[PDB]
This record gives sequence, C-alpha cells and structure tokens, in this order.
Amino acid sequence: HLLSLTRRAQKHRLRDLKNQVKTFAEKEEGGDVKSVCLTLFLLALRAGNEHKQADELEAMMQGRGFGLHPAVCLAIRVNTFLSCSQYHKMYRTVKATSGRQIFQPLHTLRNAEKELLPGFHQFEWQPALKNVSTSWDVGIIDGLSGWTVSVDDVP
Amino acid sequence: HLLSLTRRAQKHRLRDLKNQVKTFAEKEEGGDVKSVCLTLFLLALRAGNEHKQADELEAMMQGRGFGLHPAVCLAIRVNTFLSCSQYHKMYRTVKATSGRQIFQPLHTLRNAEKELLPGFHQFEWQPALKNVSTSWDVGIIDGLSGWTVSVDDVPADTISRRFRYDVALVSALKDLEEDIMEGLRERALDDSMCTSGFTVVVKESCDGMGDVSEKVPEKAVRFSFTIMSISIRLEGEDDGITIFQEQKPNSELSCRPLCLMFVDESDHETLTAILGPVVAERKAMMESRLIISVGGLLRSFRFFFRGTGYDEKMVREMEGLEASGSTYICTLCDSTRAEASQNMVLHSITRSHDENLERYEIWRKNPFSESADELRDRVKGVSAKPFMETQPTLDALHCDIGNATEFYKIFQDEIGEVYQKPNPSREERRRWRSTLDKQLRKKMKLKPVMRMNGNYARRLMTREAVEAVCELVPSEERREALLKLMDLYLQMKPVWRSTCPSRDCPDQLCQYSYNSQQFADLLSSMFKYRYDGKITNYLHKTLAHVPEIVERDGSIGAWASEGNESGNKLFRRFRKMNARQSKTFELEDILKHHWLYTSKYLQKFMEAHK
Ligand SMILES: [Ca+2]
Ligand SMILES: [Zn+2]
Repeated sequence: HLLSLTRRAQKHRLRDLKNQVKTFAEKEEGGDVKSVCLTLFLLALRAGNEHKQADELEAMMQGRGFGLHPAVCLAIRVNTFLSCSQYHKMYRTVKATSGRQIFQPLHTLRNAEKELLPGFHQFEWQPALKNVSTSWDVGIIDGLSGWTVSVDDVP
Repeated sequence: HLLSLTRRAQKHRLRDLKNQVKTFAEKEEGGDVKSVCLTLFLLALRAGNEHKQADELEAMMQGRGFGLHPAVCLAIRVNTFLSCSQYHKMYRTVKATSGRQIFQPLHTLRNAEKELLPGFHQFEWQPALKNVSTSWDVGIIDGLSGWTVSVDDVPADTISRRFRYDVALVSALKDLEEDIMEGLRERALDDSMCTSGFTVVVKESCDGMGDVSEKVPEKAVRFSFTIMSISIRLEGEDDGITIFQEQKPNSELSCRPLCLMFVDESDHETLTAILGPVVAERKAMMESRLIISVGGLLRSFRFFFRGTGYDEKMVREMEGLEASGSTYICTLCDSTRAEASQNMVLHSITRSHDENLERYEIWRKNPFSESADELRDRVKGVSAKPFMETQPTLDALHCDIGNATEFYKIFQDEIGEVYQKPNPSREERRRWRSTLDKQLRKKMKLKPVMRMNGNYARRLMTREAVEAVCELVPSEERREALLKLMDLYLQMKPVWRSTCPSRDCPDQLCQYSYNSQQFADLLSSMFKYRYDGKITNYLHKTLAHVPEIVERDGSIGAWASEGNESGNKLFRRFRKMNARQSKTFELEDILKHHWLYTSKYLQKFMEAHK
C-alpha cells in the first residue's frame, strides 16, 4: 500500500496522477499544485466527517498559530476561579507535555495584567479636582483613610 | 482565488479533478482518495524544501492526535480539582481562540477514564477464589452487601462505598504493567518465559478520619492499600529477584483507597459488618494464584499481604487488646507496665494472630476454671476475639509524635524543678509551659499549636532547640544531662525514620544495641524520679523491639501508616470541590476521583520529564 512505502516508491507509483493534478492545476489553478492538493485533502477529510483533523491541518497551514495571547489566558484563569499555584501546576504540565509554551507562566501574566487594574493610565481634570491628590498611578488603597489607631479614641 | 472561496464554490470548481482523483485511486490504490491526496500533498510540500511542514503533517496524520493526548488532559483535570463546568468553560474558551481544539471535550473523558477505573481488564485465578462472584467487570459497589432493609432487625443506615479487592488489585497491577515490564527488561531477564513466578508484597493501611465537617455523626473511616514491592521467583533455585521496589511509598501519591464508610472508628458493630467481605476475600487471596494479561501474555502472580499502617488504638482494638493504656501495653512483648520499667531492652517478640485466637479460645472455654485476674494473666490480657490479622510491627509516624510529646512534657518539667519538687501543681505546670512557649517563640521561631503534628515534631527534635530550652535549667548538670540524652536520641532516631537503613544508614543499626542501652540506663539513673513504673508504649517499643523487626521485616519507616493519614486532607478537599452532592453518591464519586488521582499512569503523565 501507498502509506508504507518510501518517497521513491510512492513517486514511482503516483507519477500518473501527479502529472494529472499538475496539468489540471496549470490549466485552472495556475500550476500551483501545492494549494490544489491542500484544498483536495481538506475536502476529502470534510467528506469523511473527520472535521477535527482537517481543521488542525488548516491550523498548521497558514493557521492562527500555537501561541495564546497572555491576556486571554489571564482571562480564562480568573473567569474560572483557578488558583495561582494550580495555574502554574497545569502550566508546567502542558509545558513539558507537547513541545511548546502554550500558556504563559505566572509572572508574565501578572506583568501583562498590571495594566488592566486601576492606576495605570495617565490623565487630567479640568479644572483640577476639589481636595483630591493629583497622584494618579496609585493602585489599591486601605479604606481606613489614616484612621489614627490610638486606643483612646474610637477604635 | 481557491483559498478565499466557500467550500460549496470550491467543490463546484474542483469536482472534475476530484472525480479524476477518485477514479485514479480506484484504478491503482484500492480506492483510497484519502491516502492518495495525502501523499500527493506531502510530496508537493517536500519538493519545495518545506521540510518542517511536511514532517509535522506526517506526525499529525499518524501516531499523536489532536494537540493534546486525552489521557494527560484528564490527568490535569483531576490533578487540579476542577469541576465539569469548570473544565467545559476552560475548554470552550481555549478552543474558541487559536483553536485548533487542544483540550479534550468532557464526554470523551467521561468514557476515556474507564481504563483507569476498576472493572476493565480480563483476568482469573487458579484455583478459583472462594466465596467471590467471579464477574471481573463490576466497578464501584455499595459496601452494605445487600443488607436486608428490614427495620425489624438491626437498621441498615450506615452509608458506604467500596470496590471488590480483586478488581482493585488487577487495576493497580495492570496499571503498573508499564513499570514491571520496564524493570523486567532492565534486568535483561527473559520476556517470553518466566511468566509464572511473580510475587507481590502489598501494604494495606486503614485509619478513621476525625471531625469531618458533614454536608450519622461527623466521622468517617477510609480503608486503603498500596503496592509496595514485586519480585520474581522463577525459575526457582534462588530467592525472589527483586524486580521493582517502590521508590517513595510514604508520599500519599501512592495510597490507593478501596473502601469508605460514613461511620465512626470505635463502634465495632458497624465497622465489622461493613469490612466483612473485604477481610474474607483478602483471607481467601493468599490461597489461589492470579492470572493477568500483561506484556501481551498470560502471566501468573502470588501475593504476600502486610497489615502495618494502622495507628495503635485501632491495632489493639482489632487484635483484641485492652485499648489502650492498660496493664498490657506492647502489642508484641506481653510484660506488664511496671515491669517494662525494670527491664527495657531485653525482650522477645511473640504476639501472633493464630496464637491470639488460641488464647481467646482459652479465654472463652476457661479450661482451667481460674478467676478474673488469674485468667487475665494466663492469656496475658486477651479479652476480645480479633478478626483482622495484623503484622507484628509498630507505626513510624506516631511513635515519632509520641517521643515528641514525651520530650515536650519532660521539657515543660525541667524548665522548672521536678527532682527538687516531689509534687508540683497545675498552675506551675501551665507556667512552665508558658515560658517554654515564649522561649520557642523568641528562639527557633516556634509558636505552640494545639497538638504537635509531624512537622512540629521534626522541629522540636532538633538539637539547638533543645539548647534554647536547656538555657533555662538552673542546674548545669541536668542541662548537660538532657543534652547528652538528646544527642543519643538523635543518633538513634533515623534508625526507623529511614526507608532502608541497611542501605541508607547501616552504621546506626550496627551501633544501635549499645546506643539504646546506654540511653535507657541514663534514663533509669537520672530520671527514676519520674519513670519508676509508668512508661508510655512507644517508648517501650523503640527501646525493646526496634532491632528485632528491622532485622526481620527488612525495613521500617517503609511501612509508615503516615502515608494514608496525611493524604486524608485530599478526602477533605475532594469533598469540597467534587461533591456529587448527596452522600449516597457523594462517597462513590469521591472515591472515583481519588483512585483516579492516585493511579501511577496519571502521575507518570504529570511528572513530565522532571
Ligand atoms: Ca490516625
Ligand atoms: Zn514489648
């Protein structure tokens, strides 16, 4: 059978249909046989109802790519209530699993996220604010607002 | 352009060369349009020197599948306590963006796991097992065993879920299939023959679980087991060639649960009436031999069971002892309590299961017509009939905790005066405690806890913490005395904490007799004021039976019950995240998740090249 042979034998056996597809592409698709056999394999997998492998192939051929955007991963983390530790756990898992750094690790996710929190964008107010510190880049404050902690007064 | 059209228009355009490919593949290649156009595309890619794309396509349309292996996917899912909806959201999300679906859907795992659960793998026994329905495919089973629900009789209320031991064992073993074949090949031993002399030593361990926040009282008991070692006896003429010994059995990552009962530890009635079948089939198991498909071949098995991982209270309770601090203390040497203070080191280990049955028959029949105490002595204190056979050994963990709390008490004592104070009061005891705690906080950075666990014990045993304690003793003679005591204890401790001292630390074993002897003598001399006749059990064991068992049973610490107790936190958190939630199922699914978490296969997928 064809799939058990080397390149030499399969060329020797398919030469006829190779010339057939070459001349059909030259007559209709400009002689670019690679895109023609790509589309034909895609359609033959579409008919075989194995959409999954054909879609993975189109992800290989001019596909969106392996990398996941760090922001989207931060999302899928928060939207799912997962940990910090557990995130890193499954991260190292998939990392050593299939050859790629599919998720970003923690610290880069943290860095990428720190802009999405409050206190990152610079701005102004016209006129300036009423009795408000013009400091902007600040993040999370403690709510007591400098409540003098001395026991003598109200706790 | 062909790439921007829809599939309908692309077919309307390419159908002609399509049907030419159809007729060519039928003329020459058995009508395989799929493989024909596959190799056509492969060679058209390889012609342009685009070797990476063609190699990746050859890797995709063979062997590995869609981006991740479904097995490792389920491994992650269980390894981090995610929910179904959790997983579906994650999967749907990551598939939306840049998908190219990666994780696997839920439904596929919902039957992909059935390899790792019990009740999948063919097997049998020669001879056939006694009293066991020989269906090899049943999975999770309610433990009640068809208790007639008649409220007339004793009520059948206690909830439980368990397995059939055999099915559990075949699942665990056929999971180890990989490792045992690997070890067989490493030793270069033949693979076709030697399919009959495999011997498996399996450790079992059970323990209750206190204060389980309930969602019946708040209790529960979990009975698990763990594969320990496996060797080969074929062809004979030798001992068993060690094939694979487990590399770290203490860690709960190897503690396979088998039964769970929402019941309390102490009420003998319920515990027994649920454990019954388990005991029965483990007993019948020593007799027959096992036959499994392994390495593609039918291979045989024998077994050796060891009941070691039980805390004291349960051991003494199930071996028919007077629980627990009664005039008979040692589970091995039948000397009295006070006598255990006169002699400490010289003793023989005698207690055995069958002979305890003999002594209990003597207790029942009373063939000598002796009174209460005379009969108590003639059987050396065996009242209740044991039913679960147990190995003659102690625990590692809670001997550690007992020595730790003993030194804790004696430190609370020597901070003040004891040889100088014949009878102190409660106030001074709590005060010496308080200054000891302040000392452990200022130095060594140790706040106290309610009761000292294993970590706090490891810390309190340390030498310089004993120095920070002894700083406060007025008499420097007593200070150097308990320091010398501590040094002897530390030189003797990793004797039993080890995995294999004959390999790790043989030197302490070689000098253990004299060490423990001089230890006990210093104790009896400079601390007689306190240990006239009152000795705790663990102190007895560690000074009366350590070398006997360590020489006999190969190793110790290798049979630590701790392996289970710690791991019980999982039964805690599994309860939160993956409750059914309703008890009658809650158990069943908890156990399923647990056994799934604990199988090797998934741990192999999790470690993932260091
Ligand atoms: Ca326990
Ligand atoms: Zn003893």
